[PDB]
Amino acid sequence: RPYACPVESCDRRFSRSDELTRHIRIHTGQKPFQCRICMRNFSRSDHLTTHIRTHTGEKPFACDICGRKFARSDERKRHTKIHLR
DNA sequence: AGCGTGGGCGT
DNA sequence: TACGCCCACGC
Ligand SMILES: [Zn+2]
Ligand SMILES: [Zn+2]
Ligand SMILES: [Zn+2]
Repeated sequence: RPYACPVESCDRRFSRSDELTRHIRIHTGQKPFQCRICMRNFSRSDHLTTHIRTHTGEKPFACDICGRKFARSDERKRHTKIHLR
């Protein structure tokens, strides 16, 4: 991990330079992406994409066992587990 | 439950 | 450099 965060209070290191640039945003407070609907700003594009689903009601991921739908894959993953117990 | 949000990393 | 995934933690 050749890329260390320069903020003295922080000590995060990364493998690629782009990971450092993305991380740096938590320190600069920069949020490049804005929701066309509610105007809220976000630090990342992928998080804006999933956030928008809260407005549209879009749920692309369904449970293979019960068919319950979710807006995010990690929500589906957390849910499928319950069918074990 | 619903969802913000950082980290890793393939491409 | 950027997108967009999985992943995971936190409330
Ligand atoms: Zn930092
Ligand atoms: Zn919004
Ligand atoms: Zn299910």
